[PDB]
Amino acid sequence: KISELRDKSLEELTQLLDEKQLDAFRIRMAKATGQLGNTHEVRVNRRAIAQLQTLINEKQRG
Amino acid sequence: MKRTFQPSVIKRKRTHGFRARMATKKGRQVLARRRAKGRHRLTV
Amino acid sequence: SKLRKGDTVIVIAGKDKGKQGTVQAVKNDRIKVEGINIVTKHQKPNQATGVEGGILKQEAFLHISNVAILNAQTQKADRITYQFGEDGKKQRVYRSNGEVVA
Amino acid sequence: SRVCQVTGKRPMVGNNVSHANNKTRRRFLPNLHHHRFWVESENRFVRLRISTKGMRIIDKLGIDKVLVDLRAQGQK
Amino acid sequence: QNSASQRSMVRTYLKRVDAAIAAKDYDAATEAYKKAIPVLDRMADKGIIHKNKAARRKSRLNKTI
Amino acid sequence: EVDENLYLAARNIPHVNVLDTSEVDPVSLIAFDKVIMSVEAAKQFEEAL
Amino acid sequence: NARLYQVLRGPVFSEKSQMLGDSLGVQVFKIDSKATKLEVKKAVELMFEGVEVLKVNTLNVKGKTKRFGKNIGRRNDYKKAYVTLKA
RNA sequence: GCUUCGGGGAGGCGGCAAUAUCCUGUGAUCCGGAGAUUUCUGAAUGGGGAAACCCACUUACCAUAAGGUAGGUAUCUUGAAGAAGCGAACGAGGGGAAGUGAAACAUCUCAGUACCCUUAGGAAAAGACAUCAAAUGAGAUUCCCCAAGUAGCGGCGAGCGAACGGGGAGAAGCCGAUUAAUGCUAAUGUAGAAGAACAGCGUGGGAAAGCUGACCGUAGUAGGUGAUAGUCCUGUAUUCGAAACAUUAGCGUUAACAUAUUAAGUAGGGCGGGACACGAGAAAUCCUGUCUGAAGAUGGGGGGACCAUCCUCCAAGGCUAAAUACUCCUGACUGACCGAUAGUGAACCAGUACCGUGAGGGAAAGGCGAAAAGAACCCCUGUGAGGGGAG
Repeated sequence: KISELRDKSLEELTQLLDEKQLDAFRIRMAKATGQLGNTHEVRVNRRAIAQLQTLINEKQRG
Repeated sequence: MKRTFQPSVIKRKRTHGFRARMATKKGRQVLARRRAKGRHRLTV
Repeated sequence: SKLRKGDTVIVIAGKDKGKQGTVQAVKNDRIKVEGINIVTKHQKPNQATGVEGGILKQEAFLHISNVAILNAQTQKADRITYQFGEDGKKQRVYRSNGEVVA
Repeated sequence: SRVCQVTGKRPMVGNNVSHANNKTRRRFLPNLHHHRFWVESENRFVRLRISTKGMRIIDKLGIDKVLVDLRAQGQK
Repeated sequence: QNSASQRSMVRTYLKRVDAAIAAKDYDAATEAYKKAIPVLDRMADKGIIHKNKAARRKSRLNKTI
Repeated sequence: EVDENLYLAARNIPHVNVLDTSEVDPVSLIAFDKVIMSVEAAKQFEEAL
Repeated sequence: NARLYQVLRGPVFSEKSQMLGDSLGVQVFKIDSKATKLEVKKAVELMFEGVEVLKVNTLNVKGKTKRFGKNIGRRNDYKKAYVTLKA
């Protein structure tokens, strides 16, 4: 997945990151209510947000 | 019996404060001794 | 560490010496082999747990050194060595016959 | 402090010695005095806390020489 | 005893190198010195012989060569 | 003199040890049951002692 | 916009919360400790469409001290808010 | 916990401590190099403060609301760059006790020790003769063994205690023997890889021990494995790898600083002290608080009061590696060192519990079994505790 994240250019990374933030909010709400069946999705989503932030930072730096 | 100890956090903090210890050079030595000993609670 | 999951092994020590079974799993220094070193197990029925419970017969981990890989051709326990090919691919090799298998 | 700028004299330590040869710690203080030295090169009086030996050094070497020495030394 | 034998083996090689120096033949000295080097490096790890001493011997032998 | 090959052969053996004539100890001589020693080494022991 | 998502940690389920929701139609959300009433209002409006907040109330609760085994520990402090909504 | 670069090849998501969802040959977990993120307090440095808190100003941008994003705003020194604070021992310097001994005690000793303060570097200091010697003279400094508990000092009591010189370690003399980077060459370190050889029989819960007979050895007294293994495992001998970064040396180059030209308030002297093994003593030599004060090579210093002769050397400018001192630490190795009242206070969730306002004081506490195989199930009992059966 990291190659897919890397290939895409910065401006769309920002929008993808915002979408990921919304998804994480929804996942937290579903976890709080107990609707969420599987708990791996939240961890993988958090790792994805971290990867996106790192890629944005590298592209901004150079 | 007003016994020896009568707690007041304001006076305790002024007299044994971390900032009060830093203000005087000697008190920094006391804090450094606590750190060297390894005590978890440096100051009240 | 040389031994890996999914290959037949022969145990040369203990009560079950002389019995050959496939290795279910390895952790760090202990190995578990199906049909070898079976130990009686007592399980307390819990309704929260799905498992029924009761007396069960299951494998017990044993030390890796006791078990040895079994060579198919000679049907005897053999030591394992690593041989490096020109291509660079690494494969386990039986010490006795230089056999390519395992 | 009680230190001569020109020559760096400062309090010395020593012993008061009694006739019975009892020793007690004592200090020897420099003969420090406030003096306004006239300087023609700047047409002004400069006030120094100076020792008697310092004033003699002013007399022998010149206020200009001593003043440039102080400025090189630092505080002016 | 074992350490003494380890020490003993080196001295013969160093004596041979000294004889090579006396001969003044480049290759004969070079082969003997290169033969000795690793054994001295190995003994250095054990601590029987000082590392500074080994380095001084190596520098002296290189200068002689 | 002690050659590297003779040293490497000797060291592994349980109770066989090799030492140069100059570096010889009484504890070793007493301890090890039998002693193998050359005539030239013997001459150098005569000169040493 | 990113901060508004983080403001709200989730809902609060309790008998008092259920009674408040039934009686007055007021929701109860866990929030970040540093988040303020204005941020809570903006986050609620953003997260839920068609809801307008009359007023926001925020309070801080210390975590309880719970003993397990040989060690002494305290629960992490949490902040919760009461959000009123249009009827 | 993220990215990247290497190693590795089958398990893994740290421990008590398991469970669940899952990841992993599209190379996971794990190891090594580098990078990114790095809340608040703390030198804390925008102001303040009862540390982990309160309040701000301002530049730019964004929003239209009551805000967000990225910065800047302490003090001092030098003319934008530095410094501040913390942390073992060793070094140098500024101050500097008393218990004690003298069978009392004041000189003296303890001792320039404890302690306080300041400040460096891997060492520091010192270092080239205005030094000794008086021998046929030697030739800086530092450290070790003698000289020697000698010569001396000493209410000549208690005690203190050299030097000349000999033998060694190491050696060096200079006026740029300085600092800090950058760039090449070589080496090292920071993950790793391969790595020999045992079978039968009996006893035994289990074999590594016993009997018999083999094999490897540049690997045979290593740690484990159900009892004691060179040949079961990890290992050992031996040979070895580096994308990346550090460190060491050699070379090249840069920019910061320094670069004396022979030495006057200096040598010497009076008074009062201090250091010299030396306590004013016949007291040489060194330092200076005070007052004084030359010669300046046709001169001056020393050679233990002092004079003469003789010998030696040129103070009032600076620098200089080695041999020497130490261990908060890193790697390897070792021990007629200890083995849970021992060994660090701390083998264990220890500078913890506990004690005190505080400075500060300061514990106790290890072991089932080879493997949980940690006792399903039944019975008495209160669904407790505990136990008897079964296993």
